[PDB]
Amino acid sequence: ATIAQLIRKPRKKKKVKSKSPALHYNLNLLNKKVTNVYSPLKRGVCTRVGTMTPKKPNSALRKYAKVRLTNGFEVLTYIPGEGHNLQEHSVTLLRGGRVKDLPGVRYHIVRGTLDTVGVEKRRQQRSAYGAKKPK
Amino acid sequence: KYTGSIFKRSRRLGFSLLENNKEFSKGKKRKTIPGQHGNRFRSSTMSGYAQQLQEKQRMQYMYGITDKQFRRLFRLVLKQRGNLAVNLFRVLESRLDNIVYRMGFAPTRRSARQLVNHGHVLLNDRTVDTPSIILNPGDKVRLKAKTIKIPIVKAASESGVVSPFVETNNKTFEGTYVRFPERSELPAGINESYVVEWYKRLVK
Amino acid sequence: EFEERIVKLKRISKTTKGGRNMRFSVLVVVGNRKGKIGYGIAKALEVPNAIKKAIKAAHNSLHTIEIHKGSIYHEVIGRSGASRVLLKPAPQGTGIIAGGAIRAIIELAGYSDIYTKNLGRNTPINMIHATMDGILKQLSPRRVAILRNKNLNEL
Amino acid sequence: ITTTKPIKAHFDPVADLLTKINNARKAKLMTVTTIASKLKIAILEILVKEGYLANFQVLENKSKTKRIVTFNLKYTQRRIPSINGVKQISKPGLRIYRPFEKLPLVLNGLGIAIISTSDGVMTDKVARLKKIGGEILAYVW
RNA sequence: CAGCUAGUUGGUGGGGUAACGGCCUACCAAGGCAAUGACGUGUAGCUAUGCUGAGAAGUAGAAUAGCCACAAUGGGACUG
RNA sequence: AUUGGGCGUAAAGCAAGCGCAGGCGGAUUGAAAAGUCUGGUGUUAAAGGCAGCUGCUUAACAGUUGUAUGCAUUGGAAAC
RNA sequence: CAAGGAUAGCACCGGUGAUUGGAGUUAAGUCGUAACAAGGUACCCCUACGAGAACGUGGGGGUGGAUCACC
RNA sequence: CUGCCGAUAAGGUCUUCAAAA
Ligand SMILES: [Mg+2]
Ligand SMILES: [Mg+2]
Ligand SMILES: [Mg+2]
Ligand SMILES: [Mg+2]
Ligand SMILES: [Mg+2]
Ligand SMILES: [Mg+2]
Ligand SMILES: [Mg+2]
Ligand SMILES: [Mg+2]
Ligand SMILES: [Mg+2]
Ligand SMILES: [Mg+2]
Ligand SMILES: [Mg+2]
Ligand SMILES: [Mg+2]
Ligand SMILES: [Mg+2]
Ligand SMILES: [Mg+2]
Ligand SMILES: [Mg+2]
Ligand SMILES: [Mg+2]
Ligand SMILES: [Mg+2]
Ligand SMILES: [Mg+2]
Ligand SMILES: [Mg+2]
Ligand SMILES: [Mg+2]
Ligand SMILES: [Mg+2]
Ligand SMILES: [Mg+2]
Ligand SMILES: [Mg+2]
Ligand SMILES: [Mg+2]
Repeated sequence: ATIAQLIRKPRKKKKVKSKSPALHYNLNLLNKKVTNVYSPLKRGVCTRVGTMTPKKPNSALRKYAKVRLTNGFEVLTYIPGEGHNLQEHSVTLLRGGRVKDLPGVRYHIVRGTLDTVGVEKRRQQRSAYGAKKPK
Repeated sequence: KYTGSIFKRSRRLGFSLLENNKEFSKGKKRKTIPGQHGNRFRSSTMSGYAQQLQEKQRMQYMYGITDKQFRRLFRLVLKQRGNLAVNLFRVLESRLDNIVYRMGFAPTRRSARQLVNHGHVLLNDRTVDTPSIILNPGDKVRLKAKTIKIPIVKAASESGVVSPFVETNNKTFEGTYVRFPERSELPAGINESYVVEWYKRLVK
Repeated sequence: EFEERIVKLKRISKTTKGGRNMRFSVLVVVGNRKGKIGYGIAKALEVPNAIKKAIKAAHNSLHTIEIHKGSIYHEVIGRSGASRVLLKPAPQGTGIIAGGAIRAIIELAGYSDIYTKNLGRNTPINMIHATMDGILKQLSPRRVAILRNKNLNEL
Repeated sequence: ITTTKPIKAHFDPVADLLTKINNARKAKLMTVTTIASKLKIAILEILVKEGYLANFQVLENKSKTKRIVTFNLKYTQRRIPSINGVKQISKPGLRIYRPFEKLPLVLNGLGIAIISTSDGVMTDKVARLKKIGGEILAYVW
């Protein structure tokens, strides 16, 4: 605009928001305060398994899950794989992501880590799904 | 740490290790890209990225280098004075294992690496244990001794076929070298200068 | 040896009473790598005929380019529509640091060392247009001598 | 020398002249007039020594209260000017003060930069020679 | 987040502090700061520097190094 | 988007005016020297940054010498 | 002199809450057909009232309106 | 010369390519 105008009211930068907000909240429990500390991936416990329908082009039945994380945020997380051992009550170790078919899902469950089983009958891209090398 | 199928990568690009031993072979005289999908159309018009990466592999497969080593050497040579297009060619050709094969004391380049790794070589006044030392023209890289009697010295002692940039001085095995290699001794297998700009994008 | 390199192959189409008339358009840059370069854009039902006509048009319009020590003498901004391309002198050794349409024009002209930046749009026609306007407005240090009544550029 | 028209000028003395030269170049006009100030006279004197304009004459009234400079541009035989583009540095508001180390070189010395350090307006080359810098009025190339 | 500040502003004599000082005291006054952002809220140890950027600068204040602050929480003092 | 963007039809000219503080501002002369420019001195801890070299089989790394930035003071320049 | 304790009323901030308001997102739900052509009553802006709903009408304002036309 | 005149389930192809003769 003009030098005089910018000296009075400087240039305020637009902000930046994350894509996986629920993974950066830590509850201390001893004081019951939530701080914003970034963490790559977080552990949670599922509450409700089921199916959802993709947006428009896609047509299928995708398995979602309502997992409550160590914090106090409830997020619907897609189970990336063919077949699950979730039994409404289980523990899962969520990661980042964003499935485009289901609106609202922005997290993925890391497969084959804790209570959740690996994805057997897979020889391609195993390192991501978690299957022991056939050897 | 290297590939065990040098024929496959040499046959695709088209250029061998400069004697065509891996291209002539004893069978089928194959000059097609390997795999079932070798005899197809859509041959030319590789994008600049495509041809640069294929060519970049050619340079770093001719000498047995890992790309990370390449980034290190490029970062070293890049900053100095100016258009250093005469230095990095000498630097890339200054590898100790490269000079020993060009010394004429090994049947193949990577076989020379094994002899280097096994300690059968001495530098000017010290020994060699790592096949990555950067040499400078003037060092009497005298050959070892306990290796002149091994059942493989025959082709090794036939160094009469040698490039002019190395004054091997056989028998006495003085093993010196000078007169840095011109582009003539670096044949058209890899002769280009826009790989520097490719690494300029990838390496600061 | 006027080499030629396709810089873009778009797929334009009009609509008729049922169906879509589809014709390919090519943007070829022809250059002798000594100071002569032209551009030609042509449309045809098939790629071969389009390429022939585009090269013919490009060869019909060849401009003259001056090089100083292999690089560009002075910084210049080429403007064409909403595309603005910045050209900068470079020391002998950097190489062509250009990319895309700008890189093709500079290589085909003869220039070696060159700093470039597309400050505007990413439409190939405007990038080539901007590069050529910037290169054509360049002033030699002898034309200004006739103008300034100096001593052949001498301080 | 007589005129018939009123002579006006802008309050900013560098860009006033800059508009006159650029408009005259753009409109193919040759002779223009404006009111005279010592800075504008000085920038025009170094300008005519470097050869961008042909003549530059400042005039005064018969009462000694007003002075107006009427300058003409140096066109070649084919009627294309010698000036190509003008751009001002020490804009109003933001005064440009540069030491010697950041003294600009316009088009690798092809153009001239006007710098009034301590002895009136002064060219970039002689500023480098004296190794002293200061106010930079405008870029002319 | 538009008023805030009553030892807050100043003088006097005295006391106290390694030292100057409303640091403290008795008296005399009503000032001081504030739209060029006081005050309030939220946040945070600061810096040399680390990563990034052609540059202007953006970003974190790893390690280590300077300064400050703290030693379960909140106060007081001895020795020196 | 200071360097480095825009506001007719794409986001963006307040419905218009009187207007204090702020920003900008005709020509000439004199002085001062606050900006501006320059010389000398002090300082800007060390490590890190960049250059050269040495030492580890070369490197990574370590050491080594060089390498600015700003502030204050003093002496001049007088074009804005 | 004074940490702390008890009593007392203001100030700021957070969580939760029966019930309720709208909002977004959703392959193939129901009632109309308001807008894009003169969209079949030209459209749009402000405003007041009214109606299942899009919206209708009154007042002012615009062409970012079609047709029309002139030798 | 101005009656009346409302609606139309979802997702979808089709350009393979100029290296050249
Ligand atoms: Mg029809
Ligand atoms: Mg007092
Ligand atoms: Mg940048
Ligand atoms: Mg630290
Ligand atoms: Mg720490
Ligand atoms: Mg914009
Ligand atoms: Mg608008
Ligand atoms: Mg208006
Ligand atoms: Mg308006
Ligand atoms: Mg007025
Ligand atoms: Mg005023
Ligand atoms: Mg004035
Ligand atoms: Mg230091
Ligand atoms: Mg070190
Ligand atoms: Mg219906
Ligand atoms: Mg309708
Ligand atoms: Mg109707
Ligand atoms: Mg209607
Ligand atoms: Mg009803
Ligand atoms: Mg009604
Ligand atoms: Mg109405
Ligand atoms: Mg109306
Ligand atoms: Mg009106
Ligand atoms: Mg009817």
